[PDB]
Amino acid sequence: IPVLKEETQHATVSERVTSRFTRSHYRQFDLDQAFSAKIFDRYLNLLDYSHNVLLASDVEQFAKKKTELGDELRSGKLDVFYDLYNLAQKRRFERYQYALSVLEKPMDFTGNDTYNLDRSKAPWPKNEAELNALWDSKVKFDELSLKLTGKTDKEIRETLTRRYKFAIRRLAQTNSEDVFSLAMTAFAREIDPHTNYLSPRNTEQFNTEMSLSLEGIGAVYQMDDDYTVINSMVAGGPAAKSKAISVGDKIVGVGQTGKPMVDVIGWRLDDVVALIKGPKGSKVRLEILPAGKGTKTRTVTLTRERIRLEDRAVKMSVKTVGKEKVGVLDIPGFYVGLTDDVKVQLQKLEKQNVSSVIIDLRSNGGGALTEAVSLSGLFIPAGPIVQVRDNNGKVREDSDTDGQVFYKGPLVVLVDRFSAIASEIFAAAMQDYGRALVVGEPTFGKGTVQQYRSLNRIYDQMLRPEWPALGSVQYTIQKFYRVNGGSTQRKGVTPDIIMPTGNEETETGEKFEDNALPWDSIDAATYVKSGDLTAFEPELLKEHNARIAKDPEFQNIMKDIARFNAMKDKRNIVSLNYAVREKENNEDDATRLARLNERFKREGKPELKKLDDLPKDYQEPDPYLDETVNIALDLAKLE
Repeated sequence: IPVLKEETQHATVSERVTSRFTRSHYRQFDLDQAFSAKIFDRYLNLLDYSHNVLLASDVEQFAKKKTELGDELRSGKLDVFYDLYNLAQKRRFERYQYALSVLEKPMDFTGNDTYNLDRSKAPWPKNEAELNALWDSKVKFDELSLKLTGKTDKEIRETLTRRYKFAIRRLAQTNSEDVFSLAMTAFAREIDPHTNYLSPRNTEQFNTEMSLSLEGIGAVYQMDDDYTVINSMVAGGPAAKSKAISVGDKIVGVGQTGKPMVDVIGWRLDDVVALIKGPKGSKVRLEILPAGKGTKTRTVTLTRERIRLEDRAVKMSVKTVGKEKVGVLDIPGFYVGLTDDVKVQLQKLEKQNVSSVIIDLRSNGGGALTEAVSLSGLFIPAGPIVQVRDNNGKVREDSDTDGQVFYKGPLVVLVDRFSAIASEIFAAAMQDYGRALVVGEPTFGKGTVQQYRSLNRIYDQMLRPEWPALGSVQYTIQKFYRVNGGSTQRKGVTPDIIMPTGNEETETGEKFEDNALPWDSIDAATYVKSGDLTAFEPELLKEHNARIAKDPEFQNIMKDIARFNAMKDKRNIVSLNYAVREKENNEDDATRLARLNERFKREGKPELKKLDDLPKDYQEPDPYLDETVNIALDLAKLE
């Protein structure tokens, strides 16, 4: 395999990269030895997430000088990363040699053995034997996954073999930029988890340009390990519009109209992503493992489009209970024109004489801070909305100037785990003004913005035919603050009323993220509260808690939360006993089929004969919305 080598331009990029982070990142940090040490470890974990490749012998050879990397990045002298990447690429190959062998060996799932899915805290293997034991276990796990999939012994040995060959092929497919990226990745993600190095565009982009404006599914992908994951969906992109794939789901397989389905376990991110993308109005076939460690996969077929703005658009509806009326705005995202679209929706809402109005920001990871401000100000007359703090410690206060409220009546803002930024600042501000009730779950808590700078400076193509282009940096320039003076960072907005889901722990939120910047305050801005809704909390809670206690969906929701607690201590570990696993799957299905048919009883639908039979258009009801409509009407009555 051609040995990977830093390219000439890399030197300067490193210098330029290090400049910007060191000096201009929101976070005032010391790129000292200690900092360097942590990077080193972070890089190691990139090379070998699973700590089942590198030999402990190898590790210390590089580890003894982990404090050098500060100066190394500054002087653009990066061979330490490259030598260690070239190692651990060598060793990765040793693994695949072994693993192919073990496929041949006959295998039985009769024994009571187990598999741990998190070796991130594990010991670095000490010797050949230990490697072979760990790799034996990986192969056994893969064979079983496919047996439970429903593949035959033969095709299991064939399909695993294919994957491992591609891993070897890939090993040689990678290149200098791939290494360098990864070095930057180690540096970037040690300042905070939203700082990034974005590699330049290659030939492949050029063909995108000869190709159309513009070709994707509006999901933002990254990678932990062998497995690709979704962090973000773009509002009104087909991913989001399908409502099938979600945040956190792992992608395992992609396909086209003619061709059979293609395994993407253990890839380079670029390669998985490339396979997805297609000419507009195309289709693509997608295969996902929901959440984590479900061990069951579903298929999602994406009508490839390019974002229709009416998919992007605010959607208005009017719910009714008895004779009472509740305007509902689903606002997908904080799009330009939101506040104007909203003003027009308020027009229809006054025709219909609604007694209260829900703003539904659920799974709305933001958009324009501009629009967030405008909207806040439709419900408060004039006043500050948000405090913006920059990479100089300077504070800007963004405010509404209308001395007008376009809608005066009660207001609920409904938020969840995945509500973010503009949603959070609007939700925060509605709380701080005591102008609305918040309902749902703790919000994501992303309280910072980033920006891109190009690494290209104007003189590069007068003084070079280096035209390899340089990449960009993306990094924290601002932290957002409430008008109460708390940041939304890590805590987000905590609703007045927590729906059942929000009373537990979770995998997700800015707070659970690797090295997220900590919560803090600044001094409260000066505002004119629009009312006080603390009087109303106990009767609101009392009736809310009562209603959902008698409610089938909330009852079911509770059990699945209770069950989650009861069994979640045993998540990391899976049985390698085939029949246990098949029984786990079978017990799932029974639970599921019973729960759906129960629903259909109450909905007056004909009951399901099998779970096999669920139509692939099938949508869940919305317990939270229904209940929030109720809370909204209570609130209207209370005033």
